Amino acid sequence: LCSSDSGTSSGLLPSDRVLWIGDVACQPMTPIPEETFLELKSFSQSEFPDI
Amino acid sequence: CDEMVHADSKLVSCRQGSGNMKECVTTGRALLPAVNPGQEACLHFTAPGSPD
Repeated sequence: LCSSDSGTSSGLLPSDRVLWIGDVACQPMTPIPEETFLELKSFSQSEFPDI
Repeated sequence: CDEMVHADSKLVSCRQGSGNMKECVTTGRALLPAVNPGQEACLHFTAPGSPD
């Protein structure tokens, strides 16, 4: 639920409204064949028996 | 191969992603005897279904 308030009328905010979850790195990439993708999917299943 | 040991497929968990050909994911441990040099040893995989 979002809450009305005039205390934010000024647009000045040091990332107060901008808070980002996670620590992610990104870059240009070159893909892999579809079967290589299928290998990772199955192997992830085995490693987490509970999930 | 002259010496051959089959797996222990009692670990069974196969998801029927496709009906024509099945899929399965399994693990385990195995104990196969050492083969003579210059020859290859085998390892057989089994599924509850017959054909494949």
